[PDB]
Amino acid sequence: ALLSFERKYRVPGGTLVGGNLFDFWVGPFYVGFFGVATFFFAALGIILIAWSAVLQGTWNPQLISVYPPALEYGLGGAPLAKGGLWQIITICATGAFVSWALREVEICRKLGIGYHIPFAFAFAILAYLTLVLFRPVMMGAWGYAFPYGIWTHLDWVSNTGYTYGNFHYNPAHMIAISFFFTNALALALHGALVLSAANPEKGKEMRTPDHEDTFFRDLVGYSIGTLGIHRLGLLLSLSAVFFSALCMIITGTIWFDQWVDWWQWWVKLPWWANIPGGING
Amino acid sequence: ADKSDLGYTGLTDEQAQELHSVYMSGLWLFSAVAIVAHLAVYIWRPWF
Amino acid sequence: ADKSDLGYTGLTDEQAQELHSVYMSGLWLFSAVAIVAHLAVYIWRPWF
Amino acid sequence: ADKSDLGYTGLTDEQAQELHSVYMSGLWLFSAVAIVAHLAVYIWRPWF
Amino acid sequence: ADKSDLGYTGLTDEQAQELHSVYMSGLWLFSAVAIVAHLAVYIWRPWF
Amino acid sequence: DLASLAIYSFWIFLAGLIYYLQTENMREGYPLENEDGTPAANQGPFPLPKPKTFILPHGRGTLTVPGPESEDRPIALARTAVSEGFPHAPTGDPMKDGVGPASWVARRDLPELDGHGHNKIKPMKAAAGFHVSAGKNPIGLPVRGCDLEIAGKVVDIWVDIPEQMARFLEVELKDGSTRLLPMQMVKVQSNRVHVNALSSDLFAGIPTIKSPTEVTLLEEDKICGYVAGGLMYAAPKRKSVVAAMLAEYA
Amino acid sequence: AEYQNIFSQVQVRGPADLGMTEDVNLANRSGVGPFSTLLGWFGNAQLGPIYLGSLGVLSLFSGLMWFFTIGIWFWYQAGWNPAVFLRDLFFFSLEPPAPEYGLSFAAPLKEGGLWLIASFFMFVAVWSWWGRTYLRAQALGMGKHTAWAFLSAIWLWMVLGFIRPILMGSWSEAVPYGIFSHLDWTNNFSLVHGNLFYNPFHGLSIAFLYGSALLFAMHGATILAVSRFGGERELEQIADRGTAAERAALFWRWTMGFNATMEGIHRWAIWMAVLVTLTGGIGILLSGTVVDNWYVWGQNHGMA
Amino acid sequence: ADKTIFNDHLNTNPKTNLRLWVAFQMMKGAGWAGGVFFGTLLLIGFFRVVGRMLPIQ
Amino acid sequence: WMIFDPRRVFVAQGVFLFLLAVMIHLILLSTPSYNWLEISAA
Amino acid sequence: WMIFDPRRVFVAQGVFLFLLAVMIHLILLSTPSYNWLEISAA
Amino acid sequence: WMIFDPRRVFVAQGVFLFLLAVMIHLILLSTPSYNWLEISAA
Amino acid sequence: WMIFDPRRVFVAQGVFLFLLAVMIHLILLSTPSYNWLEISAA
Amino acid sequence: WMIFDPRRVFVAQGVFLFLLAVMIHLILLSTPSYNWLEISAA
Amino acid sequence: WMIFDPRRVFVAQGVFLFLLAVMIHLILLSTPSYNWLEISAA
Amino acid sequence: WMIFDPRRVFVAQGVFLFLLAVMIHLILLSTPSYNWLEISAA
Ligand code: BCL
Ligand code: BCL
Ligand code: BCL
Ligand SMILES: CC[C@H]1c2cc3[nH]c4c(c3C)C(=O)[C@H](C(=O)OC)c4c3nc(cc4[nH]c(cc(n2)[C@@H]1C)c(C(C)=O)c4C)[C@@H](C)[C@@H]3CCC(=O)OC/C=C(\C)CCC[C@H](C)CCC[C@H](C)CCCC(C)C
Ligand SMILES: CC[C@H]1c2cc3[nH]c4c(c3C)C(=O)[C@H](C(=O)OC)c4c3nc(cc4[nH]c(cc(n2)[C@@H]1C)c(C(C)=O)c4C)[C@@H](C)[C@@H]3CCC(=O)OC/C=C(\C)CCC[C@H](C)CCC[C@H](C)CCCC(C)C
Ligand SMILES: COC(C)(C)C/C=C/C(C)=C/C=C/C(C)=C/C=C/C(C)=C\C=C\C=C(C)\C=C\C=C(/C)CC/C=C(\C)CCC=C(C)C
Ligand SMILES: [Fe+2]
Repeated sequence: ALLSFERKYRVPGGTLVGGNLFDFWVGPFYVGFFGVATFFFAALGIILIAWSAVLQGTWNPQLISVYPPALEYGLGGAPLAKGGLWQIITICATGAFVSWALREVEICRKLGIGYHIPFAFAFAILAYLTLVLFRPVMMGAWGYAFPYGIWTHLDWVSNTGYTYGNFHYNPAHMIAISFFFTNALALALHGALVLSAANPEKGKEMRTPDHEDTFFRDLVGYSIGTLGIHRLGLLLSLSAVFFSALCMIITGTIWFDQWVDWWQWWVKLPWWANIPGGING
Repeated sequence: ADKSDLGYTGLTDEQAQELHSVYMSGLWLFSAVAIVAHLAVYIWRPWF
Repeated sequence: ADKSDLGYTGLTDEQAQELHSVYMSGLWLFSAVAIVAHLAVYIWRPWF
Repeated sequence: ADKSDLGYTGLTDEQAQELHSVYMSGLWLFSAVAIVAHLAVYIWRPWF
Repeated sequence: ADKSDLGYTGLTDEQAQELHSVYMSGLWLFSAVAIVAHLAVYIWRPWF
Repeated sequence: DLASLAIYSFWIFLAGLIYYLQTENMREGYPLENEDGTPAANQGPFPLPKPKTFILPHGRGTLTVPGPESEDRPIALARTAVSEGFPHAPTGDPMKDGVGPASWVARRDLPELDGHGHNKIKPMKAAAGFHVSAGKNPIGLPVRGCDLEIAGKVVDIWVDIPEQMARFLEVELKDGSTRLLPMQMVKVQSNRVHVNALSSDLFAGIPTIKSPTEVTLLEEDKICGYVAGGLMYAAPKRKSVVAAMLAEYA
Repeated sequence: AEYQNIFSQVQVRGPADLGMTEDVNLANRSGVGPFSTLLGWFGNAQLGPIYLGSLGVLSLFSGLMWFFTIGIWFWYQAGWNPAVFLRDLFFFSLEPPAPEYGLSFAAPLKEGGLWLIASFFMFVAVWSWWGRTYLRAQALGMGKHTAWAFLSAIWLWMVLGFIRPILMGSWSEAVPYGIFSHLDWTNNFSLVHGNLFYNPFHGLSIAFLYGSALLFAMHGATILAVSRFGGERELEQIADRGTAAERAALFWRWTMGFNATMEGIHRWAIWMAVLVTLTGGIGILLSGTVVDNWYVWGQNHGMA
Repeated sequence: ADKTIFNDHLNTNPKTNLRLWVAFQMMKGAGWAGGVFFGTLLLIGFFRVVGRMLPIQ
Repeated sequence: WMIFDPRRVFVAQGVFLFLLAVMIHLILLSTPSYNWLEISAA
Repeated sequence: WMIFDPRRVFVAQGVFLFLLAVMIHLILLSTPSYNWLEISAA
Repeated sequence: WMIFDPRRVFVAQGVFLFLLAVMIHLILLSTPSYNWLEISAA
Repeated sequence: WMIFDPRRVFVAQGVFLFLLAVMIHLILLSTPSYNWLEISAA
Repeated sequence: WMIFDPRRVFVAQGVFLFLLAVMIHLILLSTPSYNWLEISAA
Repeated sequence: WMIFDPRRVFVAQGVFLFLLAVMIHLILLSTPSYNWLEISAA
Repeated sequence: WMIFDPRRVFVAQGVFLFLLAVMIHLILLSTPSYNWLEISAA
């Protein structure tokens, strides 16, 4: 199936060196060179919810668990359901993260829409990596990792997330939250910055980008335009992750101690050194 | 070139060729089986 | 050779010596030949 | 340039030399290779 | 450039020059790289 | 209320919100049409809605949307696979019939209007707002195409007000017959420009803007689409282009 | 001094122009704000104007005495020196009337005093800035959706220290005031209620903040990506469908399996909006008058 | 000088590979470097290159 | 338009009746009395 | 009329009954009564 | 007719069965009670 | 060339044997009851 | 004019006797006092 | 001539009757001193 | 204009009779009084 204007856009290529051997449009979906790759990755991956459903216990993805290896086995493998079989799921996950963000280029080079999209999933490629590769290779073994589940890695983040006291004292974490609540801060007015002009209240003539400049300059004193808030969505939604992968690339591997004990490096200053002031005083 | 006004199709006489080939007979015997493969199953296994 | 209108394509006999000659391979090797696998099934083992 | 009839492309004579030598040979070079290899698969090890 | 026949491509006799050295001896010496290894891994030490 | 109540006014009132939302994103584009102009396979589980009335910003008519969807504009792809799926290829050269990577559309002859009573995009010789009167000022320098050779000379800027922005970079030919080219692809460093899209002997194939000051919304389709035409094919196959089109960083 | 014309953006500044005129006002908006022309070749560069009427400065004032009330309870312990203030600009604290006081405002300045003023004024700052986004879309001829994602946003503000701490009846049931005091409070509502993981109303609100970046990681990408063509102008791409609904409307259907209308890409983006603090306001109006310990909720309505 | 078919040559001594190739194309490969293939190389590659004589005891 | 035909029955309708069948089974296969599969011995 | 095959019947429709068949060969193996080849040791 | 013969008839069967056989092995390896190497570990 | 020799099987089969090599290195080198090089301490 | 008519005074007159009606029925059923459709044993 | 009239009368008429009653209902609905529907027998 | 019924009764009110059906079924099963046709056990 294809759209009405999807007539002129149909042209073979996009893929690199080898030919148009893999680029057949199966339905509404694109099966380029990384299309059948993800077909190979998505077919094996549904079984990885069902494998440790006979080794760890339950058959329902409520408590299904293929645990990460232990902490100290070294630079190597593991048991199985408790690491070994866990060690196989990732290169599919990530091998499928990759075969997706780069099958887009077989459409990007196919037409001529920009290459800033093999990229906004690469802050998701550099956000799931920081929990599977970036951490547990150095402190001992692959045992420093989370479980894949949907209720297993839940009681892994809270009642097992106060190893560093409270994680709010974690400054970049809290800056990578000074970056996150600001994502829907600028989707809430921009997802409503194109809605109510052809549908004003009912009947009225449509607005142009000069009413935008009498509504938002009549809002919050800053009107960078309409191309300043798509440079104000891709500024809300990619970086709360490098300020979290930096809230953790120096947390646990260097600071497996209380980050509530980090906020006593601030009160130590020669000026007010030997001085208890307020609350502290 | 595509087509004209509402609806086409349509259309008279083009409403009964493909909305009636696997959309009418592919549902009536599906309903017959909802009667046939159900009435023989209207007795087992409610009664022990 | 390009087309324009309903309902090509289509069409014929790119539909007659093609579409008739491949679809029944997916509607027989799995319709009545799938009841040939029912052989070692219908008796093994619904009845214990 | 593209042609017309049934069916292209192609490519007579290639209904029994292309779509039967690397198409119907698959119904043999593995379909029967299964039947022989299963004589060393079907019994390992469903019976303990 | 391409022909029309079969394999063509092919490409006789490069179907038997580029699929003889790296294909035939490819799945032959790999049957001597992967299989001869089996004989020292079957039992040391799967038998535990 | 209770411990088991409120999660049900939700598994229902919102279990059809991917349903109600999808159709509202499936207005334009749909219905689905085949590879010729034909009532196609279908639409989907979220079929297209029958549109409501659309009032336009500068009285451009009763343009309901989804609107015009048929085959008005010329298309030229020689159907390789008559079966729906396998792609199609242009007739002669793909940058003349306008098929593949270079896209456009035929619209009405009324350009984008703002609210002052005037058009949207004008050159610097159509708005004496900001000028040159201090030091030495760069509005007039030579360029280079993707063939790695000089292409022309750009000496002007198409100004913007509401966005205070820019949209085109006008090229003074040897003659004067107008040409155009987009804005974001560009990659200028020092004293000469480099574009990596089109070769320097395929710039005249870019339509002369009917007016050197006006861009009608009809014209603003190929004019920012021909460069996309050269982002797919370019360029088979050997030598310099391999050290030009591939690699790179930005 | 001249404004230059550098290499590859590009830019041109703006003389003396504002916006539109209908139901707004004339002699209220102040002088033409001075322009920040400092490498303003990327986005825009234009300060002013601003609707400085009594529908906006009621929040400048009511926010300021929300800003000064916890302020005169952030210098109270320092030692009356400017050394300890910025030293503990966060270590300082202030809590509302105690977990035993509640419905009476008879509390003096000390134990729990300067909580009763900050919010009281803020009450007509937030609520007088719900309607600086709801009626300035009426001064022209637009809609009201801009503060209907805001009525949903002040739905989470409708439970924290408002509707629950009065029915139940106490001010400790509202949020302490500071910069860390409430961070030692976001984990309070966690553990006292037996952890809110099996509370999929607080957790789906989460689940509606994990769809703000599944919805703006790519919008900020593709609208910047189909902009060489003409997809930056979001005010001429819907009813007169340009080629930006062609490089961005064939791009995603092939990929993930569906695309969207130039108008409908603002219909999901405000549906992962009026559902974040809205499913938060419910999932925090369902926490305190339903089942406190949510571990004793999510095993009787969860596994049992 | 030209084959007409495309925009390069077969062989010929002068003119061809004369002052192209190593002149213009991969000029970014080094300018971008000195900071990426030199800056990420001060406490990682040296982290594992001294181990050779010392940990041997 | 509105409702076409010759694509739904091939890849969608076969998994619509099946989708209408699946959310029905795992309750009647698991009711306090019914089941009719596992129990055949006693 | 309409509809397409030469593309679909080679790499598309094969994963429809494959979406119907192998998705339920697993299940007849989970049950501790049916199984048909699982319970062998005992 | 149509489809492919010199393109997609020797590759719609290579990684296609690898997408249906070698990843089907992982089901008969999701066992550790059967298994052709995990029988001893029971 | 029917199959593609210097494409599908010169750097795409060298990782096709690399396909079935190291994923099993995390099953057979794994297993909770084998090892036979790791436990040189217990 | 005013607001939508062939749009808003019909298809939204449902949630008047739906969303309103449902979350008021839900409470008056689950109350220890009502039930009404639970009294039979006497 | 500064704000609106038509909008307030059909939609903003609600924030006077409904969202002023439906919230004040559940207050006097939960009060024992009134009950009406919780009268029954107490 | 501004509304439909070729989509408001062909597949909207036509799912207004199945979606509004099984909703109260498993909830009137949740209310311990109905059942009304379980004779297998008693
Ligand atoms: C003790 C409780 C602590 C705390 C416990 C933790 C723990 C533990 C962690 C964090 C982490 C983070 N916390 Mg914290 N955190 C707290 C509460 C919060 C609050 C809040 C307002 O309550 C916020 C806003 C945050 C925000 C943050 C960020 C700084 C950081 C998130 C990184 C991340 O997710 O990127 C990663 C991005 C991704 C994983 C997306 C990748 C996308 C991939 C490529 C695609 C997947 C496809 C998928 C498999 C398919 C599914 C789709 C299907 C097809 C349908 N935390 C409190 C203070 N928080 C994480 C962190 O800092 O490390 C980085 C972390 O581990
Ligand atoms: C034990 C740890 C628990 C947990 C503990 C809690 C607790 C406790 C709570 C949350 C709550 C939430 N959690 Mg949690 N949470 C967990 C995991 C997470 C993770 C994650 C790790 O992925 C994240 C990112 C979050 C973050 C979130 C949010 C989704 C949600 C509250 C939204 C919010 O902050 O709105 C806040 C926004 C507002 C209140 C509106 C603000 C707007 C105001 C009204 C405007 C003011 C006007 C003013 C005048 C403006 C002045 C501006 C000037 C001009 C400068 N949680 C784990 C499972 N979480 C909160 C909740 O409500 O649950 C649903 C909550 O209480
Ligand atoms: C970062 C700190 C914690 C953590 C913090 C939280 C918090 C807080 C939440 C989640 C939630 C979820 N987490 Mg988590 N999560 C972690 C690790 C991950 C990782 C990873 C591998 O790095 C990923 C990809 C995810 C993403 C996920 C989803 C599975 C789930 C819902 C996401 C959502 O609604 O937002 C947008 C994302 C989507 C819309 C994608 C859909 C994701 C779905 C649910 C996963 C698909 C699996 C599917 C069932 C398998 C199908 C395969 C076959 C078809 C059978 N988390 C770590 C351990 N995560 C949310 C939840 O509760 O789930 C309901 C939630 O509130
Ligand atoms: C800062 C980066 C942010 C981001 C951006 C982003 N995500 C993106 C994209 C972008 C630009 C896409 O283009 C792509 C998309 O399709 O749009 C939604 C996507 C996407 N984000 C997704 C999910 C997702 N993104 C998340 C986060 C983020 N995405 C970040 C917030 C999260 C959360 C909440 O952490 C989730 C759950 C997918 C819907 C989609 C990725 C599509 C894709 O690449 O598919 C490939 C996968 C397969 C082929 C399946 C094979 C995998 C195996 C078979 C099993 C995998 C095992 C694994 C453990 C899965 C378990 C999932 C959960 C249980 C954890
Ligand atoms: C759907 C949920 C998302 C959301 C939605 C949302 N937020 C919104 C809105 C919406 C619809 C708005 O309409 C409103 C807005 O206008 O956005 C810019 C807003 C807003 N959300 C904001 C923040 C915010 N967003 C948040 C998050 C979210 N909001 C979610 C992502 C949060 C969280 C996580 O809690 C916060 C705190 C603000 C940017 C804005 C609220 C505007 C407002 O109410 O402010 C009123 C103005 C004042 C109080 C002015 C007083 C200034 C100071 C208080 C005084 C001190 C300075 C002063 C200058 C002293 C100097 C003296 C001078 C006189 C010299
Ligand atoms: C140099 O310093 C100067 C002199 C300038 C002064 C500085 C002051 C400072 C330090 C200001 C700091 C302000 C900051 C950073 C405040 C931070 C606040 C934070 C992080 C969160 C606050 C959230 C808001 C909350 C918890 C408010 C909750 C209140 C409600 C939800 C409703 C309250 C309603 C009440 C109390 C009822 C009143 C209404 C009626 C009708 C009685
Ligand atoms: Fe937008």
